Amino acid sequence: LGKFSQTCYNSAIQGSVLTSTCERTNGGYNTSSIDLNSVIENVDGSLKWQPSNFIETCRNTQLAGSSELAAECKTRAQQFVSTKINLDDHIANIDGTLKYE
Repeated sequence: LGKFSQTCYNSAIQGSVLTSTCERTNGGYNTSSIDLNSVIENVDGSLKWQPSNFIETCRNTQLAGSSELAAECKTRAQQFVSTKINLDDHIANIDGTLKYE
């Protein structure tokens, strides 16, 4: 499931939009963008795979490592702490286009 990093490169993240170049099934490269906001939520300090507009309570979203997304999110105590989530869990590349599964 996911692992789009196996056939995509030059991946970049801006705000909540994931943008990357992925290989097409019949050869060639395709470039597309998708909003991770509809699938990531903040649970008492940690980002989880569930919709809730996490960026509304999180800031400084950036690309960490090859497939890890690191950001800072508010805990129930109103303090920003370090949080991370594995994009490889559900973000996959289908025919050169990114699609959550």
